[PDB]
Amino acid sequence: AHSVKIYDTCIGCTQCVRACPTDVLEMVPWDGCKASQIASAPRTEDCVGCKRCESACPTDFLSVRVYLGAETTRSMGLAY
Amino acid sequence: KYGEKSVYFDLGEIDNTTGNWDLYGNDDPNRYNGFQNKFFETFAGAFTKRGLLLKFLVLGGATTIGYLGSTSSGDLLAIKNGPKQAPIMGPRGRK
Amino acid sequence: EVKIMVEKDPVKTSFEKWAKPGHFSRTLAKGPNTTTWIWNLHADAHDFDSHTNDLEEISRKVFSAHFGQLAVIFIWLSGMYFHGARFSNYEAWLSDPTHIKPSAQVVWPIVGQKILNGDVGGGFQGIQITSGFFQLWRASGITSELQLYTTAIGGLIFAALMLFAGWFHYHKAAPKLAWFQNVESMLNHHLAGLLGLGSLAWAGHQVHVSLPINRLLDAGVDPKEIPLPHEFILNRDLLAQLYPSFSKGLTPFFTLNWSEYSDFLTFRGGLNPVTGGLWLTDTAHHHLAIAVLFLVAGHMYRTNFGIGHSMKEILEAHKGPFTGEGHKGLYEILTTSWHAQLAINLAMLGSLTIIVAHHMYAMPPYPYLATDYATQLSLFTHHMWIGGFLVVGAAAHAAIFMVRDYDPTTQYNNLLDRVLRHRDAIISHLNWVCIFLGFHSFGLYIHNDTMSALGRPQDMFSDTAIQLQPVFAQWIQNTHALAPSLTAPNATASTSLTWGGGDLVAVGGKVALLPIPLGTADFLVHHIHAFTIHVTVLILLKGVLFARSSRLIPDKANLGFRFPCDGPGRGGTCQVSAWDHVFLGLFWMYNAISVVIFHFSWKMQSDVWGSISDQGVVTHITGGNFAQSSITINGWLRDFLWAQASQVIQSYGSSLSAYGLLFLGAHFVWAFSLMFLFSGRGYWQELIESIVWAHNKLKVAPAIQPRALSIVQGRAVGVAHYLLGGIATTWAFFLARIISVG
Amino acid sequence: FTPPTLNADTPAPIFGGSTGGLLRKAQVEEFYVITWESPKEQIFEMPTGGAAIMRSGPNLLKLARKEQCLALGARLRTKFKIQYQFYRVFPNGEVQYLHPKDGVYPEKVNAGRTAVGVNNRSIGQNANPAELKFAHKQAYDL
Amino acid sequence: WVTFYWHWKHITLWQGNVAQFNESSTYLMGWLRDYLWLNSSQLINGYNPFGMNSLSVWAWMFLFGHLVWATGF
Amino acid sequence: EAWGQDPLHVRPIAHAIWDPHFGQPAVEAFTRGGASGPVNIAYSGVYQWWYTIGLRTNQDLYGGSIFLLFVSA
Amino acid sequence: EKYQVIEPLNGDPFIGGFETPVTSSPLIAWYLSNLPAYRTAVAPLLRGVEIGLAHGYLLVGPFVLAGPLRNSAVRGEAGSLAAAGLVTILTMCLTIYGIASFKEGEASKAPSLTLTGRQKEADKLQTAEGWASFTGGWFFGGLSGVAWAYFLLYVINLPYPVK
Amino acid sequence: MTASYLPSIFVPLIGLVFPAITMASLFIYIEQDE
Ligand code: CLA
Ligand code: CLA
Ligand code: CLA
Ligand code: CLA
Ligand code: CLA
Ligand code: CLA
Ligand code: CLA
Repeated sequence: AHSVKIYDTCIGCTQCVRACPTDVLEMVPWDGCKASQIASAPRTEDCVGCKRCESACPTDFLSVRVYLGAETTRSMGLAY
Repeated sequence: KYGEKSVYFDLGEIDNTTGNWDLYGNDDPNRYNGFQNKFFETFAGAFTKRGLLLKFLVLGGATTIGYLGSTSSGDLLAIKNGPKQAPIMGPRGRK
Repeated sequence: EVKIMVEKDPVKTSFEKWAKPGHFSRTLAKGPNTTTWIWNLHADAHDFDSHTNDLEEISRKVFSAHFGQLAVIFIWLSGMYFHGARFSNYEAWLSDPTHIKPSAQVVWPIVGQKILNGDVGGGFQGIQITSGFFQLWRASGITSELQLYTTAIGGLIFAALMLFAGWFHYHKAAPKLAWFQNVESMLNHHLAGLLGLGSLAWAGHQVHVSLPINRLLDAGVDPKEIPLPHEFILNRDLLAQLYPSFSKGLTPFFTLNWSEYSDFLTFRGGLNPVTGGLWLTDTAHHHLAIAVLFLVAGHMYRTNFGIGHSMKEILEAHKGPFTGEGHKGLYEILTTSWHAQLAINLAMLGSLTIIVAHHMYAMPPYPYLATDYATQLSLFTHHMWIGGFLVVGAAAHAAIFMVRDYDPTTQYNNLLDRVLRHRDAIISHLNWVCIFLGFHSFGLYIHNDTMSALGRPQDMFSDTAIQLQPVFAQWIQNTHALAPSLTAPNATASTSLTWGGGDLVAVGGKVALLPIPLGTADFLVHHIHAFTIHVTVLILLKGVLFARSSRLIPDKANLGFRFPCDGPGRGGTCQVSAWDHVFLGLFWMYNAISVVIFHFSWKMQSDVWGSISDQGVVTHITGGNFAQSSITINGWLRDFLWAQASQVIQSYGSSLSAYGLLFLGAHFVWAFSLMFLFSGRGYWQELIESIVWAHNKLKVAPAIQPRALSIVQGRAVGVAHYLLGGIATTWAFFLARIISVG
Repeated sequence: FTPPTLNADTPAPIFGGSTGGLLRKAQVEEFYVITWESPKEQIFEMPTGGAAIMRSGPNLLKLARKEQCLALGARLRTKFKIQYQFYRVFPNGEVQYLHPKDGVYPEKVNAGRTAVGVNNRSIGQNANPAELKFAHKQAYDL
Repeated sequence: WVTFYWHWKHITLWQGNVAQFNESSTYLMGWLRDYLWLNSSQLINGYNPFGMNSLSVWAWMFLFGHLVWATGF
Repeated sequence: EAWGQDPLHVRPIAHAIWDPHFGQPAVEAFTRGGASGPVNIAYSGVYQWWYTIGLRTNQDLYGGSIFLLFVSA
Repeated sequence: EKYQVIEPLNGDPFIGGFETPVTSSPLIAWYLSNLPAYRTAVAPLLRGVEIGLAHGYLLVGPFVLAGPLRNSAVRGEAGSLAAAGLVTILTMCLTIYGIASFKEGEASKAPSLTLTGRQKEADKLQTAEGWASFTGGWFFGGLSGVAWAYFLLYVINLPYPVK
Repeated sequence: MTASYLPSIFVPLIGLVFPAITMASLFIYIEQDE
């Protein structure tokens, strides 16, 4: 499906996980920020490409990036 | 069970669970009585698919339309009737 | 219990919040970080629901805003009456209404615009007005400019009164929520006291003022020596010599011998041959009857004296097997949501305005209105556009209610829930009917185009070809033409000269009305109208029904009512919000109303409007080419758009040159809208970044950061400019054409 | 954490039917099943459009998309304070536990979770597409 | 714009009355009326209720282009 | 050939028309350039260009067409 | 607690459908169950023959009364040939649809479960050879129906109001 | 025109038959699963 990437600029605010409508992102332990956590995308095959996770990231430029592509059945959001 | 209670999910009956029903699919086998002629006369189409039926259709459409367009008379088709009045002639004397 | 409930001094009258622009909302009250804030300040000013969750405060704001609108309308009407009093040739038009063009606007001699002061007649120069105010004042019995002045002064007084009322009911004595929720009392008062009593009062005016003055005017009496209305009221012998039944003097009313009032309470129908308008006796009887009907109907609902109807109990009692609880929970919807009421009232007002547009040309209610073709066309087009806009607004506010005010807990297995639950079937069938109508109307037009271009006129859809006669409309006209004979025996004429009978009213040397014929062209154009209306309804109803959720975005209610999209995912979610559905329904309403007004204009200029000679030969403005030219799209392009636009483009150097100027300017505004409609937002944001670099190089970059318009704002600007340009182009074209040929 | 199994004896909410529901995709490709525990009979809004009453106890609802499952679960969590979990069901009878992969919601950081897709550099430190010409890989994949 | 200018300049040159262009091209109403409205009279009469001529194909293509333009809209 | 014999009073012909959808008025409207049936009048300048470069008869054009078929092959 | 005519599809509220009088009335359901398309036990060839016969027979009329030669003496022949050509084109459509949709040797994927739950046999119309037989029968029946309509209308000249 | 029947032959083919074969072949090709 689409490709979702997380960068070291993340601050572990979890706001991208809460905005995801298909449960693609999750928070994992990390040691590069004060929050001691970082976002991750273990199940991007369920990603639809809404980039709501991108709109919720507060860093200057996005620590979470969605690149789109493939456009499989789950990606197109088809119920038929 | 699908209908024992208000449950509508059952792995043992997935067709019922997913709604894969046939609403009007009557399976009564006694419809016609005299149908030997229809089986006999239809051999070019049945069990042919791409080989015979498609080629026959292409040939009998190409030849049919070619014959119709080549053998049509003037009255039926106006393009083959041809002009009948004098040329109308254009401006600046150009013809 | 229905009682008066207010709060004393809820809001202090102070200018402190005037200095704070975005005080009404928490987000905008901080300040302008970016330029978007400014636009937001103007996009959330009247969204009172977004300011707070308190329904009482929202109701108070709505009441006071309505008072402000009433004050504005009073100012506008007072201005019209003032301009009739001073900058008008109303009295000259009274002396000769058939040869003097109405005018009530005079320009200043500054930049050569003084050419716009055309020779309208009566020793006057000014802009020729098409609002119909002259005919309305003629019907009201106004004969002097002093009466217009006193009306204007009263209008200013009433505007000040409404302004004070709004101030008082917001800042001094603000009604509580219980007061606003008394819908039964409100309906009783607005039916008996507003509509019924208003109709009764206007009937009184007509009986005592309009009928005698207008019948003296019809007799040829110079308006100067026509006695004043108070002389008719006081010297009742002067009124009785025009209508003898006044000598009876209210005895027939109370003895129930009402037939003795047949002198001035008639049921004639048709048109007055002298003026071409409706008989004012018929109008007076009409207004009296509807006043009685409304006063009776306003005694239906139970306020606090028992005897009446609880609308909640009426609604809860109406349910059936095909529905669930039926009309259960709708009383709470309509007594707790302002947007639902606004949707219903907007839809009804738009449909009512369309009815007004259709009924005011078939029965011209004012003297010398039918023969004033410019006024007729302007009134029809104006009220058509107003109605269409109101209907689209009703759709918008239905969607807003569905998004924000809808509560699933209190709406289970009722009508709204069940409509939401088979929206797929509704939209499927509406889409199918839209496709079918589009094909079997516009494809018929394209068929006609092709056969005409192929030299096969016998294969077309016309009267001299394959005929599609509107037999049902023709039968309805036939039935209405014979109504006085058998179905309404107490009628002299039919409802309108448009039904039939061979009667032609010709005030002066023009034609007021005549039997309108329907043929293949009318069949085609009505089915085009049906196609456009169904497609508009499809867009709007699909927006309303899918506002909360859909198979694409199941949580569209959380997104809101006015949002751009949900992202490029699921293939792209552009314009999924109900606001965008309204945005497209505006375009489709534009097309529908445009085709409707074009059909009206061509049909009237072709088959109805014209001039009659002494012998009796009736010639028409266009020449009756609608029956054979409207069947072809090339016919519309040539015989209507090209032929009838010859006057707007040749109006330069004359008093109509302003119409040509605005014709071209409206073309410009439409083309300008095209880029807000076609372009995006990232491109303009990057261009703005380059311009901001240029400004920063010179230390002139503002602290309020320039931003491109939002996506929703881009769409709003595009649609606004698009509609303005198109509607103004048509306005200029019609006005120039109909002032030239009339 | 042992994933729970999908019980086939869980009653469904009281719903009167809707045109927004399972279609041919549910019977040829896949569908979803959400389960939650409720303390009382209350009305909620179906993600497909409409209203229903949830049972006073276990519930079992069939959906066509994962996004609808998340929408209903989010409403349940933030409105009724109800724990939920859903599964992906295939036409062959395969059931896959989906949302709480480790029993803890993704918003809360949990040990034992592996970092997938995490890049150890800033977003602006990506390689240019020109350097990766004719190589079947993307700049963000490095 | 380029082709509109070329075409109008050359119509008024070929007809021998260049004064029309010299007087009407300075304002846009002249462009609308003396070029677009004036020169489309024979185009829109390619086929009409009274018959058709050799310009019917160009009238049909004119309307066709209008339709495709609106579908692009 | 007819155009070359008289260029200033002969309209060039592009190709013949065989449209089964035409009516008789369309058949006789499009018969121009001294043709025996409906034809299109060329506006590509190929007649002038080929007359300038020395091509005179239809056999010259046929030879050129065959040669260009060979070149494309 | 009222009668509540309208019901969900087979009692399942989570399937995308409804039970309406239009859908499953005893008369409407009986009518739809006995249409040749829904007679699953009958061979696809005979169902195709019936469908093609009906469709060619109904198609002959519009071409005859609306065609370009409707004012000529060959109106009937022109309309009949137009109907036959449309039948042939639709035969090509059916052939290509069967080629694209069905592969030889695969089982039928048509619903084999009734509303009650009888679990009948799958319909063989949704197979490569089943669709081939259906297409051949439809071709034969369409030509036969066009011929029969032409014979009744013109060769025999039965009295009909509009023709 | 040397052969007047030749347009009446060719135009129907390239107009109806060639599109029919082309679109049928392309539909069969783009619907293959392989
Ligand atoms: C001079 C008297 C006066 C004073 C000092 C106030 C003071 C206040 N009012 Mg009150 N009010 C008054 C008169 C007054 N009002 C009257 C006469 C009305 C009846 C209409 C109201 C109705 C009213 C409501 C309903 C509300 C207020 C509110 C407010 C507060 C903020 C208003 C503000 O800053 O917006 C200043 C806004 C403007 C100056 C815009 C004026 C727009 C006018 C009315 C319309 C003009 C239309 C124009 C002709 C057409 C434009 C287009 C044209 C150019 C082409 C503030 C306490 C608000 C409040 O308390 O906030 C919670 C609130 O909700 N007032
Ligand atoms: C932007 C809003 C707008 C504007 C600028 C106009 C402008 C105009 N209208 Mg239109 N109109 C509108 C909206 C608008 N209208 C809407 C929404 C309606 C539907 C209610 C109407 C219905 C209407 C009628 C029926 C008439 C006009 C007339 C006029 C002209 C004003 C002459 C006058 O003062 O007579 C003021 C109007 C009257 C004296 C007669 C009105 C009689 C109605 C039945 C009374 C209204 C009842 C009630 C208050 C409305 C709500 C009903 C609802 C509760 C069921 C002018 C062209 C008149 C006209 O064309 O004169 C030549 C005319 O007869 N309008
Ligand atoms: C016979 C009683 C009566 C009458 C005549 C009206 C008349 C009106 N009401 Mg209603 N109303 C009534 C009783 C009445 N109301 C009751 C009992 C309630 C409480 C349940 C309401 C609650 C109510 C609300 C909530 C709203 C109205 C609005 C309106 C106005 C709509 C605009 C319009 O078309 O008016 C056409 C007519 C005119 C514009 C004429 C000018 C108004 C004159 C002066 C009549 C005013 C009558 C008034 C009710 C008498 C009390 C005031 C007095 C103390 C001075 C209209 C003036 C709306 C509005 O615009 O508010 C301003 C609105 O939002 N009314
Ligand atoms: C009784 C009539 C009525 C009433 C009371 C309202 C009231 C409201 N509407 Mg509704 N609406 C109506 C009619 C009505 N509308 C109609 C007829 C339409 C169809 C066009 C709509 C379409 C509509 C939409 C699509 C939306 C609203 C919104 C709103 C809210 C206003 C918030 C806002 O931004 O406004 C502030 C005022 C403006 C933005 C107006 C600015 C000026 C406009 C855009 C252009 C003016 C054109 C002008 C005539 C051009 C010529 C002059 C020019 C040369 C200067 C408020 C609840 C909004 C809302 O509630 O959002 C949640 C919203 O999104 N309405
Ligand atoms: C002239 C321009 C134009 C045309 C032709 C259309 C056509 C259509 N629009 Mg669009 N639309 C346009 C402009 C146009 N729109 C613009 C500018 C907007 C912006 C506001 C929209 C916004 C819009 C929306 C929001 C919606 C539509 C809808 C529709 C459909 C109407 C119903 C239907 O499908 O059957 C009628 C179809 C036609 C009239 C198309 C022409 C068919 C002709 C008559 C026959 C030609 C076929 C012929 C045999 C040739 C075969 C070709 C073959 C050889 C290849 C149709 C697809 C609605 C829809 O989806 O349908 C319900 C819908 O919801 N349109
Ligand atoms: C560019 C290619 C092309 C060509 C050559 C034709 C040719 C024809 N069209 Mg047109 N047509 C075309 C494109 C074309 N069409 C397109 C793109 C459209 C859509 C806008 C139409 C829409 C159209 C309509 C709506 C109608 C025609 C009709 C006709 C026929 C004229 C009447 C006639 O022959 O007498 C009368 C006809 C006959 C005597 C015989 C017709 C039946 C023969 C047997 C057809 C051949 C069938 C054959 C088995 C299959 C061959 C094709 C297959 C391989 C795909 C003629 C055969 C008319 C007609 O008669 O339709 C049938 C008619 O009403 N056409
Ligand atoms: C690209 C060049 C070209 C073009 C646009 C046309 C166009 C046309 N030809 Mg002509 N033709 C050409 C080359 C061309 N021809 C050549 C080289 C020959 C010599 C064999 C002919 C011989 C010819 C005859 C004998 C007849 C036509 C006819 C026609 C007309 C109907 C179509 C038809 O039946 O085609 C038939 C075309 C052929 C049999 C020639 C084969 C196709 C050529 C080589 C081009 C194919 C490749 C080309 C690049 C297209 C690529 C497809 C796409 C990517 C664009 C139409 C006006 C008919 C006519 O006049 O009706 C009034 C007719 O009867 N053509």
